[PDB]
Amino acid sequence: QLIAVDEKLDITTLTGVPEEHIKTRKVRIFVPARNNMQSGVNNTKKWKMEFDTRERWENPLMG
Amino acid sequence: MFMINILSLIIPILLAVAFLTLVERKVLGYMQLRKGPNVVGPYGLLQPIADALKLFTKEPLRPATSSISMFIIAPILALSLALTMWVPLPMPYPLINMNLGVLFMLAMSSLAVYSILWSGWASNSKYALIGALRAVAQTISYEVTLAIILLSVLLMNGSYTLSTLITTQEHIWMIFTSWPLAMMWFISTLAETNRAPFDLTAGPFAMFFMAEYANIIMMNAFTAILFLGASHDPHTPELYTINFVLKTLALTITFLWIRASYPRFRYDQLMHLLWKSFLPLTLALCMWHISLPIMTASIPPQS
Amino acid sequence: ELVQVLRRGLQQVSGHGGLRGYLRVLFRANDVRVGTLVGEDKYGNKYYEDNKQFFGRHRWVIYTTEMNGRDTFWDVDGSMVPPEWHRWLHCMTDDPPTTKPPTARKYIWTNHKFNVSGTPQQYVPYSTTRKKIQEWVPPSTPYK
Amino acid sequence: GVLRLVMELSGEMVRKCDPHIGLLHRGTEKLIEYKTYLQALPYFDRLDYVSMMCNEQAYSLAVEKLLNIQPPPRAQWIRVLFGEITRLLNHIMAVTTHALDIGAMTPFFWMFEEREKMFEFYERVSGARMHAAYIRPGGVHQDLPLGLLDDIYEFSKNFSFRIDELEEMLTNNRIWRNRTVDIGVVTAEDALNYGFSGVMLRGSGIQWDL
Amino acid sequence: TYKFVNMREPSMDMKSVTDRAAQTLLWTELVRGLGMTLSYLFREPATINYPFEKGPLSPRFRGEHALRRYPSGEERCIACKLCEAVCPAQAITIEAEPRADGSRRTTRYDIDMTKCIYCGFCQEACPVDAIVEGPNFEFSTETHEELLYNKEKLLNNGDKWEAEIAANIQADYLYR
Amino acid sequence: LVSDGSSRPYRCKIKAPGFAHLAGLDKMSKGHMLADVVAIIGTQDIVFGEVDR
Amino acid sequence: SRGEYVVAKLDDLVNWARRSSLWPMTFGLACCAVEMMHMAAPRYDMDRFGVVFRASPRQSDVMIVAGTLTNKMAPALRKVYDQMPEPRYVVSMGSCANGGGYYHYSYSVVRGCDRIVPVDIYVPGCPPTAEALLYGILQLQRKIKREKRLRIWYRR
Ligand SMILES: CCCCCCCCCCCCCCCCC[C@@H](O)O[C@H](CO[C@H](O)CCCCCCCCCCCCCCC)COP(=O)(O)OCC[N+](C)(C)C
Ligand SMILES: CCCCCCCC/C=C\CCCCCCCC(=O)O[C@H](COC(=O)CCCCCCC/C=C/CCCCCCCC)COP(=O)(O)OCCN
Ligand code: SF4
Ligand code: SF4
Ligand code: SF4
Repeated sequence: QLIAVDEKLDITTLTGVPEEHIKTRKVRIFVPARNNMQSGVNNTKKWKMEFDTRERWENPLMG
Repeated sequence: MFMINILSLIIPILLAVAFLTLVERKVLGYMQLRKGPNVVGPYGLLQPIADALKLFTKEPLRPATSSISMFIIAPILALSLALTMWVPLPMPYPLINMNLGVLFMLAMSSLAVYSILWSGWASNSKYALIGALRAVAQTISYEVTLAIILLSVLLMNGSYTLSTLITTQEHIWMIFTSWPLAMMWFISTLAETNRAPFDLTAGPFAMFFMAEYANIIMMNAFTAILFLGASHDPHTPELYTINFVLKTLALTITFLWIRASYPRFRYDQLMHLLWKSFLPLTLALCMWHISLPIMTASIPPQS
Repeated sequence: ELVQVLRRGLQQVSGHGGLRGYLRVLFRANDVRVGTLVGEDKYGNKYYEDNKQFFGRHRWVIYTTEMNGRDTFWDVDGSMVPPEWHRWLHCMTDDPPTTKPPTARKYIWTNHKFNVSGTPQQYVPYSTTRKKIQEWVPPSTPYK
Repeated sequence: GVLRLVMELSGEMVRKCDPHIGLLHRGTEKLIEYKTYLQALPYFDRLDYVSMMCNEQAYSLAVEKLLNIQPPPRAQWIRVLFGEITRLLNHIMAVTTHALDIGAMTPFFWMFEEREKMFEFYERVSGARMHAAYIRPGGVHQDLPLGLLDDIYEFSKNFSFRIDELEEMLTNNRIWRNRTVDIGVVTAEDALNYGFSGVMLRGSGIQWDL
Repeated sequence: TYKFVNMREPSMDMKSVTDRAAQTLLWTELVRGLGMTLSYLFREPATINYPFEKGPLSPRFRGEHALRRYPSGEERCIACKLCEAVCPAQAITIEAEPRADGSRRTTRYDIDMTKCIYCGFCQEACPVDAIVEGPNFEFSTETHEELLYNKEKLLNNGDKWEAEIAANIQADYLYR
Repeated sequence: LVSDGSSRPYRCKIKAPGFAHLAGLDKMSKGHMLADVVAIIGTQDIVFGEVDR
Repeated sequence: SRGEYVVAKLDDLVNWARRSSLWPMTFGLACCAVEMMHMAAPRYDMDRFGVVFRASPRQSDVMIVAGTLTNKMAPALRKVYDQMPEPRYVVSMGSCANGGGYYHYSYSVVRGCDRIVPVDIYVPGCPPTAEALLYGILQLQRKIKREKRLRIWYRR
C-alpha cells in the first residue's frame, strides 16, 4: 500500500513548461527590501520568488 | 396563337411567385409588430428584383465530387412540374381542357418527389440523404390522404373534369357540404409543401425556391376552385377571374398566417398525426360520401 | 371612418409641398408624415416633432442634401446630427437648442464632421512621445 | 450560445449524449486574481449575461460578509427591485428562446419589446443597457433618477396583459403540450443528488427557494 | 407560501368530456391562437424610422471617450494616473512630464477602444472631470488601427462634443 | 471567495447552476427522440458564459 | 465613351442589388448576441432593411462575429468562414471580438477575430447598442456601394 521509494521530487515533465523556460531561467528568492519612501515594514514579512529580466522592446505602432 | 397563351400563363406565375416573397416578409413583419422591406423600392416593391439579381450574381459552389447529371436534372424537373400544374385549372377556361384534369394533377404531385430524392442522393453527403429520405416519406404519406380526400370530394361532382366544379358550386360552396374534408385537405396541402408547422428541412437553389412557392400558389388556387366555387357568367369571365384571384390570395395569406402563428411538429408526431388521426377519419368520411348520394337520391349527372 | 383616413392621407400629400415634395420625402425617408417644424440646422438638417406619436417616433430629422464635402441625397447616417440636436433628438432633454442654446466656448468646433472612416481624412494612430535614448554622434574630424 | 454535442443514436432514439464545453471559457477566475474587488466586479456582469444585476448582488453580498458591513435599507430595496426586474428579463429570455427553438418565434418579438423597455430602465439608472455594473458591495452606485419610479410603475401595470397574450399562444396549444409534456422528467432524489437547483428542483415538487 | 401550477383534476361528467372532445375535433384553441395573432396584426408596429429617428437615451449614457478642458482652454487632465490605475481592462496608457511652463501635463494618453469595456470607472475616478465617457455611439470603424485613440484624437473628441458633454454633466452632476 | 488580507482576492470560485444542469443533461435525455434534446436544453435554461466562465 | 458608361451603370445596378439584400449568419458566441437579436426586435427591425434573420451559412452574405473568440473555437469559425460563398463580408461586433476586450490577457482567448478572418467593419462597444450595430450594418452597405468591380475589369 506504500511504495516507500527514495528519490528527490521532480515534476518538471508534468507542468507543461516549455523546455527553454526551465533550464535557461534563473529564479531569485529574497525578502523584498523596504520601500525607503515609507517607514512601514508590513511588506517585508514574506519571501518572494521571481524570475530574471528579459528583453522588452517598443511597439512600432502606438509605441 | 397558342404559344402566346402559353407565355401569358407561364410568365405571370413567375412574377407572382417573385412578389410572394415580399408579401410573405411584409405580412410576417406586420404580424410580429414590425414592418417588412420598405427601403428597397417605394414600399419594398424593388426587393424581389434585388434578391433575384443578387442570387443570379453570386458564385455557384459545385461540390467537385458529385454526379453532375442528377445535380442539374433535379431543378429542371421541379420547375417544369411546378409550371405544368397550372394548365388543367379553369380560370374560368383552362388553357388545355382535359377530361381527367384532377387525375393529371394528382400524377404530377406524385412525380414531384423525384426531385427531392435525386437532390438528396446527388449531394454526396450522408446527412443530406437522411433528410431527403425523411422528406420523401412525409410527402408520400400525406399524398395518400390527399388522393383519398380528393376522390371523396369529387364524388359529388360527377366526373374528373375541373370545369364541372364551377357548375356544381353554382348555388352553394362545397365548404358547406363537407367542411371536415376541407380542413383535412388544407392540412394535407400544408404538409405536402413542407410548410410550417411541417418545415423540418445560388442558381439551382433559386430555381428550387421558385418551384416550391409556385406549387404553394397552385395548391391554394386548386383549393379555392375545389371548395369555394365562384359564379361564372359566360358573357363576362372577368368577374369569375376576379373572384378566383381574390380567394387564391386569401388562402395564400392564410398559409403565411399559419406559418407565423404556430410552432413546429416533431417528426414522429406529424407521422402519428397522419397515420392515426387523418387516415381513419378520412376513410370514414369517404364511406359516408360514397353512401350519401345514393341515400339522398342526389347523384351528379355526368358519366 | 374610411373617408376620414383618406382625407388625412390627402392632407399628408398636401403638406409636403405637393406631389413632388411628397415623392421626395417618401423616397428619402420612407415616411410621409407631417409634423411641426422645430428647427433648421446650420448644415441644412430640418427637425420635426409630433407629440401625438408614441415615444420614439415623436421626434425626427430630415437630413440635408449636401454636408461638408459630399452629396448626402442618398447617403445619410446618424453621425450627421450636430451635438445640440443630438441631445434634443435622442430624448436626453425636452428643450431644443433653439430655446436654450448651449454655452459658447472658444475651443468648441464651429463645424461638425461626420464619420470619416474609409476616407483620406481618417484617423491614423501614432506615438506622441519623443525618443528616449540619444545616440552618440561620431566626430567629423579624422583621428590620424 | 455555442455547444458541441456528440451523441450515439440507435434510430431516432438517443442512446448516449455527451456535451463538450469550453468554447466560451476565458479563464475568468484567474483573471480576477490580478484585479482588485472593484476591478473584479464587472466580470460577474459577463458571467450570466441574461441576469446581470443578480450576479452583481451575489458578489456584493459575498464581499460585504467578509468585510463585516451592511448596505443601507434604500440600497437593499433598490437591489431587490432591480433583481426582480432582472428576473423578468431572464424569464422572458428563457421562455421566448425556448419557443423560438421549438418554432413559435412570434412571442420572441412580442416580449423582446418589453425587454427593450426594461433595457431603457437599466440605461436610465446606470447608463449601460445590459453590462450595468450598478450594484457594488457598499450599495447601489448612483441612486435613482427622479422620474424612474413612475415609469417603472407605468411599465409594470400592463405587463400582465403581455404575459397573458403569451399564455394564449402556448399554454392551451396542443402542439406545445405535445412538445413539452412528459419530456425530460427528473425525480426529486435524482435532482437533489445531481446538484440541481432553482426551477429544476421546484418542477419536481421540491419546496426550496433561497 | 407556494402554489400548484399543474395540480388540476379534469372533470369526468359527460358534458365536460364532450367539450374536451369538441376542442380536440374542431381545433378551438388553435382558432383562438389564430385570433390572437390576427388581433396583433391590426395594431401599430413599434418600429422606429432609423436613422431619421433615434432611440431614447439618458444623460448617464456611456459612449465614446473624450478629454475635456477648462473654460479658459487648458486641459483638465493633470496626469494623476487614477483612471489608468482603476481601469479594469488595462486600456489606458499614460506618460507625463513637466510642461514648458512647469504645469503637470501628459505627453501620452492612449485608450485602446478594442480593450475598453465601457464601464465608466475612468470618468468616476477622475478628480477633475477630465476624462468623460461621451454620448456618441455611432463611431464604427473599417479597420482595427483607427480604434486605438491617442491624446490628439481624444482631445478632438472633447472639442467636438463639449456642448453635449457639458449639458449632460450639468444635468447629472448632482447625483454624483 | 478566499481573501488573504490584501486588496486583491486570493481565490474566486464561481458556482453556476448551468454547470450541474448540463451535467445532468446526459441523464435527462435518456430514451428520448433526437428532437427532444433541443427541448431539454431549452428547459435547462443554459447560458454558456456561466457554464464555462 | 459608351464602353465605360455601360459598365458604370451595370456596376451600379449589381452593387445596389448586393447591398439591398444582405443575408447574415451570426456567430452568437457571447453576450453581444443579445444585442444582435435586440436589433432584430420590433423596435429596430433589421428585416425592413432587407437583412433577413438567421440565414443559413451556405447562402449567407455577411458574417457577424458577436462575442469572445476562444482558442478552442477559432478553427470552427475559420472552417465556417471558408464554406461561405463570395462576395463575403465580415463584421466584428464588440470589444471581445475586436481586440480581446476584457479578456485580452488570457491564455484561451484569441486577441481579436482579425487574427483568423479578414474583417470589413469594426463595431465598438461592450456591448454595442442595437442602434450602433444597425449603424455598422448601414456603413457596410455604403462600403459595398462604394466598390467598383466592373470598372477595374474594364481598365485591366
Ligand atoms: C426584363 C429584363 C430584365 C433583365 C435584368 C434586369 C433586372 C430588372 C431591371 C430593373 C432594375 C432595377 C433598378 C432600380 C434601382 C434604383 C433604387 C433607388 O431607389 O435607390 C437609390 C438610387 O441609388 C443608385 O443611385 C441607383 C443605381 C441603380 C442602377 C441604375 C439603373 C440601372 C438599370 C440598367 C439595366 C440594364 C441591364 C442590362 C444587363 C441585362 C438610392 O437608394 P439607396 O442608397 O439604395 O438606399 C438609401 C435608403 N435611404 C434613402 C432611406 C437613406
Ligand atoms: C350526421 C352526419 C354526420 C357527418 C359528419 C359530421 C361529423 C364530423 C365531426 C368531426 C369532423 C371534424 C374532424 C376533422 C379532422 C379532425 C382530426 C383531428 O382531430 O386531428 C387533431 C390534430 O389536428 C391538428 O392539430 C391539425 C392542426 C395543425 C396546425 C395547422 C393549423 C390548423 C388551424 C388553422 C385553421 C384551419 C382552417 C381550415 C379551413 C380550410 C378552408 C378551405 C388530433 O390531434 P390530437 O389532439 O393531438 O389527438 C391525437 C393524439 N391523441
Ligand atoms: S470605461 Fe472602464 S475599461 Fe473603459 S477606459 Fe474607462 S475605466 Fe477603462
Ligand atoms: S484623465 Fe483624470 S484620472 Fe486620468 S490621469 Fe488625467 S486627471 Fe487623472
Ligand atoms: S463584448 Fe462586452 S458585452 Fe459583449 S460579451 Fe464581451 S464583455 Fe459582454
